[PDB]
Amino acid sequence: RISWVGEAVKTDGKKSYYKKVCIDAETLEVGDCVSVIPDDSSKPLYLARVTALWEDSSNGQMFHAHWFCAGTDTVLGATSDPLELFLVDECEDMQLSYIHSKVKVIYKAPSENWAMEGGMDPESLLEGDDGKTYFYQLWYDQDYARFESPPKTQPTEDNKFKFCVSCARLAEMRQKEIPRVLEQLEDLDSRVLYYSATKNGILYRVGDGVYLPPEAFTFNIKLSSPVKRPRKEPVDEDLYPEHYRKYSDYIKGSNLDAPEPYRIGRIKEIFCPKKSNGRPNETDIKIRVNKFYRPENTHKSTPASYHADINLLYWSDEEAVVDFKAVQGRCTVEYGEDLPECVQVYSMGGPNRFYFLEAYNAKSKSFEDPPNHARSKLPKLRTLDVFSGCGGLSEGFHQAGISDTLWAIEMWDPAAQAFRLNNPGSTVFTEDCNILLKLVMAGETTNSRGQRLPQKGDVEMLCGGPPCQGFSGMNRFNSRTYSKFKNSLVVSFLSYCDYYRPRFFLLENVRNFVSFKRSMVLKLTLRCLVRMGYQCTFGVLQAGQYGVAQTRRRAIILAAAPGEKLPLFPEPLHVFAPRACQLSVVVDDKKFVSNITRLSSGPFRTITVRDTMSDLPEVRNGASALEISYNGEPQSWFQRQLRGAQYQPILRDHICKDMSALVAARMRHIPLAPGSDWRDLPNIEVRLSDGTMARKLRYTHHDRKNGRSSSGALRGVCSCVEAGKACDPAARQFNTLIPWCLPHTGNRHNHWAGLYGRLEWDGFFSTTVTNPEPMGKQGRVLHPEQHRVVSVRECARSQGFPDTYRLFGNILDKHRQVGNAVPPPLAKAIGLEIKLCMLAKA
DNA sequence: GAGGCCGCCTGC
DNA sequence: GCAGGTGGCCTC
Ligand SMILES: CCc1c(C#N)c(S[C@@H](C(N)=O)c2ccccc2)nc(N2CCC(N)CC2)c1C#N
Ligand SMILES: [Zn+2]
Ligand SMILES: [Zn+2]
Repeated sequence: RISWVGEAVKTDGKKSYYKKVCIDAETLEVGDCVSVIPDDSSKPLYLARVTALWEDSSNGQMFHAHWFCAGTDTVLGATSDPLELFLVDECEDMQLSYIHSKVKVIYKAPSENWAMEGGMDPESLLEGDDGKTYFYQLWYDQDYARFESPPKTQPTEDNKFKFCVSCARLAEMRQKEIPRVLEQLEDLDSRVLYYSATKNGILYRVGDGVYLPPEAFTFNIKLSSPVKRPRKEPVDEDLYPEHYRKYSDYIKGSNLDAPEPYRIGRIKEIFCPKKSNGRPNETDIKIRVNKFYRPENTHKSTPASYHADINLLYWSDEEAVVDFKAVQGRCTVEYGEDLPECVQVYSMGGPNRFYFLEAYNAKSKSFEDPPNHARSKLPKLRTLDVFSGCGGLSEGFHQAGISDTLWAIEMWDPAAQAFRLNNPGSTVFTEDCNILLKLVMAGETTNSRGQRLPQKGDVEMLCGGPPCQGFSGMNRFNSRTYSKFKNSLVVSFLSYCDYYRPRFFLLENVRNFVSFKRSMVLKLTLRCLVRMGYQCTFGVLQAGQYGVAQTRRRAIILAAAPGEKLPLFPEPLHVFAPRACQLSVVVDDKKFVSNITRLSSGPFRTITVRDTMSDLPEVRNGASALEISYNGEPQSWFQRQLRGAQYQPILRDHICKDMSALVAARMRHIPLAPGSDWRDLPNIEVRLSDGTMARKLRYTHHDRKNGRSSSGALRGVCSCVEAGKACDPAARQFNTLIPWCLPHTGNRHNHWAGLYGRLEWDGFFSTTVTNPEPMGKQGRVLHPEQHRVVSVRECARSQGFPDTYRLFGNILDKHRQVGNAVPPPLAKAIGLEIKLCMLAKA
């Protein structure tokens, strides 16, 4: 019933291989695809390509199965084409008895004309199926949710009869995962030194720079012990009655829990211990490095980093021995005086670049010169930016050097004007993108303004952030919400992608884009891209990890045309508060992460509010002067970068809103200490600038949950503080310095922590929003010391805008332009990944 | 036009 | 229970 076809081609040990076999009516050669029934008959069939056939002398006839992955098993889930399979690196040997049948599985290769085949309607993108036999077009990575073009690994001349792409690639992966040694330098008594070694695909030579975790070594400088603030001192509970609502010690925006950045070492010796016979123990690779001092690591503590470049190091003669496995990555560390180009052109010329000028001696606590033994393009993509705003994303991409935004669609006119101001020679459309795409599809050349419409082939990269009004909830889709989504700007954007078929595609959105409607918006977006034939993936980035003093998690969908390389997500550059760095995403109770490997540390120190705005001159509440004096040079590396090279005699848009007299009193009665907000307000009468009065907040009801003051006073300001009693309108009080509504509903809003909250110089911004309001959602918008709301220029700094980036409109328009924008440092990191792909194209 | 006011859901 | 994430709507 099961019989071989011929004699054996190769017999090794207990196995004997054959090329063709016969099962009960059928003949199978290596290369055919088959089906296998799981032990659970309710689960669907498994499908695999046979890669080898043989017989084991103690178990019987065997074959090697390289499994396919059903589309429902990918992140696409139920939205997958019911007949679409995906190549995966999964395989196993299995008895031929498990084979159920032979199935036809076709490879649907994109045509040479793929770029012109777009134009299918949203319904055909969302729900259209292929309508043929089993087919695959893409390889799938399950831990990163990456759909990519199938690998082109070639078969051996000695291992062709039994070759398996999956086995070959898994062996490649393991062999690059294990660290090895290379050209052997010199034999010593106790160890043997090498000139080079390799780890995770990176080549480390003697003299290269290594990233190490902060635990890898310590410095000879005594890390002088700071003092955590003693227990919260008791305050006058009748003067600051709401202070009791600060029983949590957690400070929003604080960097007290932010990790330390990497240690930087220079490889002095790569070496292995010798076995007693003299041969090296090459499974135990050690390295000897010279400790580099960051400025903040010298006897001058943290303040030494306020002015220094973020990549400035101090050479030292201290040394350390660590395990090679501890190396977190390679980096360049150059002596500045020997550098061919200037220090700025160097630092801006590539990743992981550090330089040193002086040398640090901890024993002497002095800076001297380092010993002598310490010495030794391509065309931009034409880009269409949909829902551009003032152009933060386009600016970041331009800074990466990959894009010229030739076309932008922005319906809000002041943001369109700002994008024009910053991007002359780009065509900015203010029409509905649906109207534009329909005009293009109808054969139109120009819009009603005379502007030339982008045609197929003009658009080489497509990026944008589409709003998600109507379906931004978590509840499941119904008919109404699904219709609103099918007629949505997200789907319109995908239609743009399908029509123009650019080389690269980026959808940016709020973090929760990945969870909307039980992750259905995400799943349908990926489904559309796959239906177009794109390679694609998704992930969540934290903008603060790329060089801004702000927590801003954004969702990122990346797509790359067939023939391209699918970009990686950018590795974090700066350490950041870990609680602001939850980037994982759960889809159908499966956890996906990105390719990011820097989880606990990083190469650059975190950017603080001090780095962001310590150089801006003091202004009053309601500052309106559009052009003022900086009153001095930039102070931090970040300020030098954003102010730029050419000297700027004018500081622009350092204006603030003119909050009312009551709000101004409140603000100037918020303490300057970190973590201060409305709960530290005093309960006093105060006369306002308009001569009116602000009265005490009187406590009129017993909150049995929160109790009473140390003086015995009540803590409720309304009858609703009782069990089921409703709001007595007479209990509402007006023109109180302590706003009445915050104690009124604070028990169910985490005591409205952060409202009327000050920023911290050592800390970061909460998410920069379109209109900073101290009693709104994100109400931590007060200046660290000045009695005002954060300014437009300060918000721009928190978003990482260059100071020369022109805005447009009134102050609320400009706040909104800044708030809506993608932080250019984040956009630039993504763009550099895209550039990697552009450079590494076959 | 600007300020007071403040639900519902999720991950832990 | 705590922290985070989403602005909009009466009202004068
Ligand atoms: C934290 C303060 C707050 C916010 C905020 N940020 C909202 S955003 C909500 C809406 N406003 O529609 C919305 C939902 C979906 C999309 C866009 C906006 N909503 C709040 N609620 C007050 C009573 C209102 N009827 C609605 C619920 C509160 C509070 N407190
Ligand atoms: Zn295999
Ligand atoms: Zn009430």
